[PDB]
Amino acid sequence: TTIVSVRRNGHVVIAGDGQATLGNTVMKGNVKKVRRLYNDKVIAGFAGGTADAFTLFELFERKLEMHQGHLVKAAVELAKDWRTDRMLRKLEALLAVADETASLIITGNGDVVQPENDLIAIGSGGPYAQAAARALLENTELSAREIAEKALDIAGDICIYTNHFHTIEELSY
Amino acid sequence: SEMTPREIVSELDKHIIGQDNAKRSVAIALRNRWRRMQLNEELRHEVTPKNILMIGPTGVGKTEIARRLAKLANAPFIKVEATKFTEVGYVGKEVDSIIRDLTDAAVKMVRVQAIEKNRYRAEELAEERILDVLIPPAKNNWGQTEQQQEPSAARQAFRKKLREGLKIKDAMKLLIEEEAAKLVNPEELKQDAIDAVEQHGIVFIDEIDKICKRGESSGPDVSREGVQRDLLPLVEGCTVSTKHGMVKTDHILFIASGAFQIAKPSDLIPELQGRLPIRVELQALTTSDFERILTEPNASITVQYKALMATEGVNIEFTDSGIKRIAEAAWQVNESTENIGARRLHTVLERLMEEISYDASDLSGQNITIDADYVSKHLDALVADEDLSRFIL
Repeated sequence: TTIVSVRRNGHVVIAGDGQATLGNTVMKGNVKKVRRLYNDKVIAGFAGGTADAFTLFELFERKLEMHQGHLVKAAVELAKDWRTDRMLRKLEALLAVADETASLIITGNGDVVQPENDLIAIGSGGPYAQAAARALLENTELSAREIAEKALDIAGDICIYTNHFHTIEELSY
Repeated sequence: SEMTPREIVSELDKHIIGQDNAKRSVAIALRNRWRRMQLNEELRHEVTPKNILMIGPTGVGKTEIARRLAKLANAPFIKVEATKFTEVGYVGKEVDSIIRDLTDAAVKMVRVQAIEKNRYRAEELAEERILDVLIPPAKNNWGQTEQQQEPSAARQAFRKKLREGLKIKDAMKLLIEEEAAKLVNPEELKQDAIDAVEQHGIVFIDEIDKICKRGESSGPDVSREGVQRDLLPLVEGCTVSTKHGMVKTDHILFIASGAFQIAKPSDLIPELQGRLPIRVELQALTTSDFERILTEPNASITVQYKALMATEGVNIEFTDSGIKRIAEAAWQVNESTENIGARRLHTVLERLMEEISYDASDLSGQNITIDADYVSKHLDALVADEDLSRFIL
């Protein structure tokens, strides 16, 4: 799959495709890889278990609960539980979460990464997404949503594991 | 009519070397309790103890200062290990116990303090009882109203011949533990300690830093922070149920103590940080500090040892160099092995004197002089040999 987050001006987005693959066949084509959390204040995307995500997004949203809402802290506190607990440690998936403050990547390896210009591109198509998301953010005035989306379509074109079904979320401030 | 901070620091200097800031800090806390009593009903309520948090390594004075402070104020004092309560996640114990245990000791106080503020008088009246059995001398009326009035005459001579001279002695003691009691009021005595605990109580919480955090693990941090949580009421002001009544922690002074090498005071839970307005650091001691600790405190271990040997009729004298050589020994072991602060002086000093301490009863009448030589003769080997150190010093 491919998830692409971009942040320009007062907008930050997270777009993802809808293909779910098994072997060499497409299982589903309209999977919802992006969603809103923490009273719509937080937007996130996931690459992997359509349920593993569920479990994760919630716990994450449990971190933001009694930690004011500090995106970064609750994010590192999550990867912490994630890499520890046998339960959490069991599930595998790439997490891409953003918010007014900043966007970052969370992984099972208890890793909390924040790409260069808050530009995230995970999933089997992340590279393609990023290469295109770059060429644009670099030589274009296009909005965060226009790049995320245009970059996402480019990925879908190259990546055999990503389709052109989008699911975008945004955040304005 | 309490002493001023400088005066408090001074008394403290009589027992603790260095660590001046911690003194001033603990000094202001005390003075403020006086300052509080000096206000209007209104303010007396709002003004809460300015609790302190001591930050520093092992055995460099933290507790001693707290203990000497309490003594100076004659305040009931109690020391407690924070981690004790993390065990409650198994069985442990509850924190309220701190205020309860405090009260028990605050009673053991008021009692022994009272039984003493009476044992004298109870001994005199005791005489009049015995002296009464030998002779009711005088009485209302009986003879002359002036010259023949005073009965003392015989009684007096009888008295003296008794004080200096059933069983009068056996009987008196039974009368001492009969008149003293009949003079103590157990009701005001029980409420006595309670007023103390509430007005002067001092709680020393060691290891507060072993109750912080670190992404270590979910389970352990929860229990840790649990003890902090359970500590809030005691520190924010609450009511605890005591075997001798109910107590209001609201004015008990709290001195929390932490090394804080792994964890920081900022890791403490917010409601507690706000209740530890005073933060103070204590420094690691230096060999110099050791030398001074060895002899300066007005009841230093060296002065102590001197007295014990005198008890055996043996005059012990320490040489300046001997003292320096001793301090050096303690320092070296602390660095070569495990650093345990001034505590090490006690072990070293004590090993240095084993032979004398045993032979003392036979050396009666001699002039032993512990000098640099003697010290090196007895310690160097041990000090040098590390493994031996870990067992012997």
